[PDB]
Amino acid sequence: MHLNVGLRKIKETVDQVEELRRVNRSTALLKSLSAERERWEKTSETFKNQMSTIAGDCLLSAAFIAYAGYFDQQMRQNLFTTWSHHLQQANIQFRTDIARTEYLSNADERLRWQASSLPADDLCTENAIMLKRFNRYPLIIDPSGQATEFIMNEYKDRKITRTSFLDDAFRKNLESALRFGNPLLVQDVESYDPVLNPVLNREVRRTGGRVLITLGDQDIDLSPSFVIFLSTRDPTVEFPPDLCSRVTFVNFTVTRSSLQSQCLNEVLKAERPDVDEKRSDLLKLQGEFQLRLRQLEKSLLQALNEVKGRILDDDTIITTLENLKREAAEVTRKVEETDIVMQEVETVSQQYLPLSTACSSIYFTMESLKQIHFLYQYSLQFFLDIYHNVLYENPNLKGVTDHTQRLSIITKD
Repeated sequence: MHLNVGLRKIKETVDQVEELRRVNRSTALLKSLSAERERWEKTSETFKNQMSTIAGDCLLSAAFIAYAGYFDQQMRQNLFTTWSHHLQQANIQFRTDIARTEYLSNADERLRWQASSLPADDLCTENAIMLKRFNRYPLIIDPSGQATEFIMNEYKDRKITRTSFLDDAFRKNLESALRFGNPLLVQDVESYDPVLNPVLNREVRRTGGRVLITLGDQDIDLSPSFVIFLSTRDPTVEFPPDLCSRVTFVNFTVTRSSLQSQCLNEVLKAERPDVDEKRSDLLKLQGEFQLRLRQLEKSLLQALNEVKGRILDDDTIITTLENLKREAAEVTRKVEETDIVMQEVETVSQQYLPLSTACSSIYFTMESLKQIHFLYQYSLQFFLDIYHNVLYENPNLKGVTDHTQRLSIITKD
């Protein structure tokens, strides 16, 4: 609607310039305005193309959020490919370039997640997305347990509390959370308590000014702020179909592919932070720089709709048009930077890939070595600490600067 109001004001300016003509100075403003109006019409074109994309993309994102919360990376990708293939068969338009990990997520929320020790990865980013927006309370399957730390850090501001099903005071803690709307996390859900069946079913009772949910033989005033998380560290635990339908699944199981991507990200951030910054900024070239572009465009719209007859000041319009053109040219140059990213940043990724593949193989080997002897139990925290002491606080790297040499020394260590 803002764009249409601007179009009305631009037609008003066209009328003003035609009145001025009724003379080359007015003609120069007229032809400059036509070129700027040309920019406006093409901007209207892409958003009308954005309509089909938003409809189809909402469909695909919804199907990915409600479903696919239990499958691993390969199955998620396969299901996404099948859905997109059928949509293409059905002539439904959907933006192929966009990724599910970013369409449903915001940059500030992403950096809050990173500050909350999110294990940055495709699987983990999607999992955090499904944790942010939901209609049924989630079931976090974290054999590694990093999801528990992520939840504690993210919901620390709202004072989330630790409580398990085996705890006798679990009922008291749940009652307190329902009374005060405090978030709750349950770390053991294999021994499920069916007292949560009404809460999960959201069997609310909006009598008078109170929203009540019947717990056992008692009625408790539900709070909107209340949210409950259920965890099960067992990867092979089974639940009855009632629970499987009542909760949404968000598994943090670390598949070798997921571990490979996580390790590649860790090394790309640890070594060569410039490419990591540009790849993080690869969405800030369309983000932070495009954020400044949108600020410049909105300031241009402000100046254009508060004209009030600015006969004294007319250089502002031309300056704003030139600045918006400069921002767009920077965005295109950063698009070519993304082209070189598919030339060199992806080459940086593929040069750091053999290390990540070996690291995923090493952790799989450790988890397999758990078999031959009951004493050989290792965790993801242990391997990650090995990793962090290999990269950070490594004496074999103080006087080492060459990138390939750094990679070789890092592999050996």
